[PDB]
Amino acid sequence: KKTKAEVMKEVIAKSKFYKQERQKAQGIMEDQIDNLDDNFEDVMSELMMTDLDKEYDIKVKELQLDKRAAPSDRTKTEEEKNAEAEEKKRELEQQRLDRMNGDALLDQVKKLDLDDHPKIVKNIIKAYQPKKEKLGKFTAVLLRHIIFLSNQNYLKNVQSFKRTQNALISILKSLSEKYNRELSEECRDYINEMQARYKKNHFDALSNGDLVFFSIIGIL
Amino acid sequence: ALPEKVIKAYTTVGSILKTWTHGKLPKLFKVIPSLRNWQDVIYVTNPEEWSPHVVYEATKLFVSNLTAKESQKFINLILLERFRDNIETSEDHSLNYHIYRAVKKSLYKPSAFFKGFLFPLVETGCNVREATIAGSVLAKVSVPALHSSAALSYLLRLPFSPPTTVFIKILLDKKYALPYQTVDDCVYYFMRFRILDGSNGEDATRVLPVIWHKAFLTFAQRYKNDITQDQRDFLLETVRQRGHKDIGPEIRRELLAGASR
RNA sequence: UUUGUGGGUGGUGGUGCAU
Repeated sequence: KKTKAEVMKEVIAKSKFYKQERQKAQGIMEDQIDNLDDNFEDVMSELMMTDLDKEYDIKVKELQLDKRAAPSDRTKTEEEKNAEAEEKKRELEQQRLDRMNGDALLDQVKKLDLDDHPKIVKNIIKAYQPKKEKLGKFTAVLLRHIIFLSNQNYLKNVQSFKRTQNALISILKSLSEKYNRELSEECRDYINEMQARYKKNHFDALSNGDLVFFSIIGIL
Repeated sequence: ALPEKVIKAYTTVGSILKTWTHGKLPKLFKVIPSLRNWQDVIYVTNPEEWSPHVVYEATKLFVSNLTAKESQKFINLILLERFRDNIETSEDHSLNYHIYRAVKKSLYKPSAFFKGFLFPLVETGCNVREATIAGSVLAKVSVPALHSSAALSYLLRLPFSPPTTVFIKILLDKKYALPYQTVDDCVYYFMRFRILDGSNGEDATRVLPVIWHKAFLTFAQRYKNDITQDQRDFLLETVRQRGHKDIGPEIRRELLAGASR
């Protein structure tokens, strides 16, 4: 009887909602069919026609004249950021263990300049660019040109060869940890090109540039 | 003394959009934005007794279709009456989220929100509950930054009230652009707040609670680059004569270690 | 108002208890 009662209650509910919504539907449609057009025509036969807003307009003009921004969220505690970073290092450790177990355009611009400051020219080019696809394509032809110059000369000494190459390599690091797929397909078809060159001639296409290609990929 | 057909039709569509809480809208009400005489129309419909979904769809209609000053008069009358109506009808002072949505559409329409609702509310003195409500709406939804900083400048020019300082806390934490003329307005507010060691004042000496303290913290926090250096050491004097217990020295560090334009 | 590029996320929270 209790279960039947609850069901009777729901029946009463559905009945009430259906009948009332029907009534509202009938009335709304009736007015919408007659009194609607009536009211529209007759009210149209009729008619119907500052410090705050002044300050609003004035300060909007002011805003257009002088927008200014500098984002700054709440600073972070020493132990807070340090432990978050230590934990991020732990997460990296875990991911590593789990993984362990289971061109001519660039050439023309840069050689038109000068290598010993084309480090700076390229960094600037990248700065301008970083202020997606621009970045990726330039990074690819950058690694190409790195191989190129390192296979072009070994005249400079520890003072001007090492510094250029190592600052470039730091740029390589950061661009790698941001974009990688362009680098990946670059180096994949790079293996293709160098294996085809080996098959053409085994030793007449291998050099310090391809050796340092091995080196940079192995540390990247 | 209007025609009886307008009278009957608009009061009966008023009862129709009283009995409405679900469904669709009339041919009359969707040709109302095809006309001009909305004040007379809705004053014969007697708007202030409808349903939350009904005020929802009326606001959706007028914000989607109409323009600035019509939105001003409509939003002032209708939304102020319905906003006060909903809050003081709810015993724990809660607003229906469909009327909150009406407020959201009022923000979304460009010159509809400050001309219609918020500023006559500041004149008519809402309670701190309604102040916090409209502040949460202003947090979630965003108008053009020009209009938002305009609301900032005019509320800092208008006198102090607890809704005034709660709203200005909401804007300064909403983190839009602060022009140097606007920081003229804001530090003018602040020099009518501080102590004038010859003509003192009620706004210059009265009691100023902790939400205003959070507002002072976010002002000197985000906006230290637009306060000119006279405004900087004036904020120094302000915070030293009216400091706080744990917010104040944070304001002082932000204030001195801020460089500006 | 939207788009090309970076990004905020728990409380229109329940909640005892003492004033």
